[PDB]
Amino acid sequence: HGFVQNIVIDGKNYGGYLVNQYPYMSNPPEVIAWSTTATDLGFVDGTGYQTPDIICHRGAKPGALTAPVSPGGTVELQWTPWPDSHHGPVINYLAPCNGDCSTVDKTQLEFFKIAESGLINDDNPPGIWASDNLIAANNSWTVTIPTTIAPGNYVLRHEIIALHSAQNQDGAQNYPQCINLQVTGGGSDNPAGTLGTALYHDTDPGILINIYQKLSSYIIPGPPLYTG
Ligand SMILES: *[C@@H]1O[C@H](CO)[C@@H](O)[C@H](O)[C@H]1NC(C)=O
Ligand SMILES: O=C(CO)CO
Ligand SMILES: [Cl-]
Ligand SMILES: [Cl-]
Ligand SMILES: [Cu+2]
Repeated sequence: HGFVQNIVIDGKNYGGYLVNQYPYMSNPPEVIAWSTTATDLGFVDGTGYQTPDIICHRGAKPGALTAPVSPGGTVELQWTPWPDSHHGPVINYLAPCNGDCSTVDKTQLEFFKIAESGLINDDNPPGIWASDNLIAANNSWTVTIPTTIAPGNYVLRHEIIALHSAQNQDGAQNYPQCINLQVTGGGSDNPAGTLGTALYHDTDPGILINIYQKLSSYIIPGPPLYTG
């Protein structure tokens, strides 16, 4: 359980969608982060992978604001403290807005994977995962926006999948957090995109999995990494 509380770009903080404060207001502020209804700080499980909730979390609506990123620039997402028990991959996707991200129909977004990290070491099962790397970085993740993609407005969909209950059907816990970016630079690629509702299925080999046994490999879920 947790959420993204802050985003660092170009030497400043963009405040996140503080899901334990803003939902409790009739007049919340404008941010780059999407609003959600996930006030339990929880997850979308396999029962929701083909509902709109998987796209940018439960009841999500676009952020009003969009943050500019320098060409090949970094986006640092700062989480609430991630529990060590919640072992799993950290995955990052972009989808183009083809206009202002604030007015997009989330159900039409087509995501391409720009980064993935999974099982890092398995010397002592359940081992050390991308989520443990995030904890070791003081609950921060660094995303480099590719230089080879077409610039424009994009949704960044940044996600932890916790696997501590993933040996039973619909036990994996997805934690997607979306923010609006203005990608800048000289790139041209328009990568093949996947609908949010086709990213994951509740029987995928990296989703329905017992992490407590020795693993020889881990197949990171979702469509193939874009490498440009
Ligand atoms: C994170 O930073 C704090 C100090 O602000 C430090 O005490 C702590 O050990 C750091 N955590 C890790 C895992 O490096
Ligand atoms: O999430 C869990 C308890 O915190 C296990 O399913
Ligand atoms: Cl609730
Ligand atoms: Cl922690
Ligand atoms: Cu949790």
